[PDB]
Amino acid sequence: SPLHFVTLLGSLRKASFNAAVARALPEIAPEGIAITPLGSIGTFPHYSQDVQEEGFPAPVLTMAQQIATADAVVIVTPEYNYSVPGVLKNAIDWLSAVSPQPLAGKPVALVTASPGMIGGARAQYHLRQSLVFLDAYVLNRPEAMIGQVTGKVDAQTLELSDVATREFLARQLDALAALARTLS
Amino acid sequence: SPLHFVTLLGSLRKASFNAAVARALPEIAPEGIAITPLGSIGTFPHYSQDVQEEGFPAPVLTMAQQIATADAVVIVTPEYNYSVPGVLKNAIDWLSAVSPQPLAGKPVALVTASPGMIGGARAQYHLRQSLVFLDAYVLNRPEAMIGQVTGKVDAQTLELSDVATREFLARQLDALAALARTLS
Amino acid sequence: SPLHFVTLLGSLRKASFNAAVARALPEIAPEGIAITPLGSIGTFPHYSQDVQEEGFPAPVLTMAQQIATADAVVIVTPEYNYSVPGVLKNAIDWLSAVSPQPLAGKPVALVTASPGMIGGARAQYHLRQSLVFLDAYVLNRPEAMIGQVTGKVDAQTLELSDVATREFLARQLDALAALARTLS
Amino acid sequence: SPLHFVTLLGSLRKASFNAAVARALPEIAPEGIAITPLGSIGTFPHYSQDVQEEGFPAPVLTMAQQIATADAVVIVTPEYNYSVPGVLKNAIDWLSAVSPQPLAGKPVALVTASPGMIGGARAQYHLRQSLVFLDAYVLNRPEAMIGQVTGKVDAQTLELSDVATREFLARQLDALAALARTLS
Ligand SMILES: Cc1cc2nc3c(=O)[nH]c(=O)nc-3n(C[C@H](O)[C@H](O)[C@H](O)COP(=O)(O)O)c2cc1C
Ligand SMILES: Cc1cc2nc3c(=O)[nH]c(=O)nc-3n(C[C@H](O)[C@H](O)[C@H](O)COP(=O)(O)O)c2cc1C
Ligand SMILES: Cc1cc2nc3c(=O)[nH]c(=O)nc-3n(C[C@H](O)[C@H](O)[C@H](O)COP(=O)(O)O)c2cc1C
Ligand SMILES: Cc1cc2nc3c(=O)[nH]c(=O)nc-3n(C[C@H](O)[C@H](O)[C@H](O)COP(=O)(O)O)c2cc1C
Repeated sequence: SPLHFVTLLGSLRKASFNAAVARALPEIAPEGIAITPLGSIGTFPHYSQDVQEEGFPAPVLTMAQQIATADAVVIVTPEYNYSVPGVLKNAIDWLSAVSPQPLAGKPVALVTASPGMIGGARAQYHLRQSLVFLDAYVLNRPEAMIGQVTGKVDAQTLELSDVATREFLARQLDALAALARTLS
Repeated sequence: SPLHFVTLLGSLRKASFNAAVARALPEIAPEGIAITPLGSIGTFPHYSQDVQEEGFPAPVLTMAQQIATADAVVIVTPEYNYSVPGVLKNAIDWLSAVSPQPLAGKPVALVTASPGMIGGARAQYHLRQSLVFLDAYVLNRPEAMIGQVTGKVDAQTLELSDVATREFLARQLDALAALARTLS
Repeated sequence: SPLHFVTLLGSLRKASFNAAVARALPEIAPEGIAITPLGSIGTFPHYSQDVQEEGFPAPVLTMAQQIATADAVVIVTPEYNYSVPGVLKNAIDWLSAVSPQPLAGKPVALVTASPGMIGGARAQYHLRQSLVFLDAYVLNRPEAMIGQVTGKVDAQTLELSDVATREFLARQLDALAALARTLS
Repeated sequence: SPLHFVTLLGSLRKASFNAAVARALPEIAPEGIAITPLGSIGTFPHYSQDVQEEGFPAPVLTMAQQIATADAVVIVTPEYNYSVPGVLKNAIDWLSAVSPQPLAGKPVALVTASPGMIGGARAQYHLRQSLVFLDAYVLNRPEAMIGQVTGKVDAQTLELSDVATREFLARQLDALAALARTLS
């Protein structure tokens, strides 16, 4: 039976390593899994309750409905200052205020890429804490931290070339698929 | 000898309880301490490395220089989804990329206000982790979590009326003043 | 279909409020749920790989199987120094080293109690980070933080008296029960 | 002016890599710094308020005064289950209950070692949260995470061999020394 995962990207720069990792997921997705990207978090305005009462920003509603109708979400993000990038958290913040709230009961897998060796590990646990509050089911195993990403995605092609990393993510995706089927 | 603290506000809505708490600090500041607000984090664009290379946004540079020349910073913010509001973290993110980086060696005190009983405690530790990376010296004691804030700031005047809360913050400010003098 | 939960207690003192809360769970468990206590974490020696090479202590293996054969685990602990009590973390440390590891795939609900306003919340999230590594499924909703436990447990009888708190714990158990059934 | 640091060790096994790292510190300490070990955390019984009412165990009071009279403390610990080892947290628990509490105002540097890529980083931040409550000053920079410690300690002699790692630890000590002098 087919499944549909959507990806939420936490960096906005064109040469983003995390963007490259994210773009490789539809190509990597195992059989019975289709993966499409969500809109950019950059079209979102800063969360404000004054702006929310004037009406929810359109791209917020679009992402929410895309998340709600998907079987799982894969969040692919860098780590900024030992935590999650504000831009990404601002998106999570908009989604949390949406009714009904899209991440409740939603299987989610985390992927972080970094040039350093920690591979964005610190952000993941900060992100998990937020996701607890929204009642998402976040994949425990396996965890995907991609350190030393520069030697794993080639520049000017901005493609995830590393076969080992590619295989690793493909098995994470399978583990997320087992999770969404366990809760269905 | 006089001291100068600047305040960074984490909510953007007019009726923000945290804004009310922040506005009460110059009035509450003990003798030998002057407190001024910083610019809004809402004028900041989302952090992007592509935008940074085109030049630092003006209000980012203004806030950085205001932070660098101050004796301490007081961050007054709500808690969003068990963490720090993305908008605020986006600001921290911009400041981290500034050279020289304004929060290094900077005494900082945290204040959180919330209608619930936890009083924004969860955000504070997430924020502390980010501040470690930027080498800020964050006040350990006393901690300021204002739960049940609705009964402590009156509506339509948006003023921190609570005398007990006011006194508490005034002694926190004194504790931050002792910290900035210990490291000078 | 009946279910069997086990409780893990994080405090060692006779007059523990968290213990009173734990003792109340068998009595509060809804229809179709039986809840039994685990052994004291106080019989465990400090974790050491040297003590492990010579063999797992009997009470560690006992707790491991009781956890394994149970449908869910309920952890009831105070908060020590903004984190989890070392003695309780020590028990978690012992269990994690057991093969096969008992908490893998194990539905878990957390309950924390404190005389303070925070109600042991800081401990719950630190504990959640450890439980991710052990691939346990920790109940996201509802969360049980019991603040001001002092006026919620009758003294000299050490019984959980607050009915509102009591019915609350029963709603969590039903949710934990729902989680265990979703993962079977 | 001379300074005296004490080391707190988080592992109990004879062949501990973190122990080897701790043993190297007196030898690596720059001019004007003397570093002595504290007693084993393994002599401490599990924390209990009942065991405390009958009196603080002698080795807890011993560690407390050694910490008190020392200019700084260096904590060297592995990471257990994405957090701090229970046995080490247990020692922290005992110390926090001592009056006067030894870590108040105490300059502290953290060092963690792991065979893995993460180098015990997750433990450091959990530990930082506890240390905020105890009003210790934890060195922000530089941070010492020793990953792949296996190829950095000579086997059969259990000595810290990596010179790059060794000089690194000496740069932290100088920074810890600078912090202790800024707060005198
Ligand atoms: C403001 C800022 C904060 C950062 N913080 C961290 C960090 O805390 N830990 C880390 O390993 N890398 C950190 N980095 C580096 C990023 O991991 C690296 O720039 C990465 O390539 C950015 O992600 P991207 O390529 O998808 O844009 C930070 C970078 C920036 C610009
Ligand atoms: C998106 C969002 C997330 C929130 N998350 C939390 C939370 O995690 N914990 C909490 O106590 N309150 C939370 N709140 C409630 C705020 O604490 C409350 O709205 C507060 O008044 C907002 O701060 P302000 O008054 O300064 O704007 C959240 C509110 C919003 C809109
Ligand atoms: C070593 C120690 C650390 C503590 N740390 C905290 C804490 O971080 N936060 C808190 O709210 N209470 C803290 N407490 C207070 C406990 O919540 C209180 O002792 C509680 O009654 C203990 O739980 P119990 O009754 O089940 O033994 C601490 C107590 C001790 C002895
Ligand atoms: C119970 C237990 C939990 C562990 N948890 C982690 C962990 O979370 N992260 C990690 O990188 N290593 C973990 N390890 C592996 C240790 O880093 C490894 O055993 C290390 O050599 C122990 O430090 P030591 O040599 O000083 O005793 C764990 C080991 C044990 C026994």
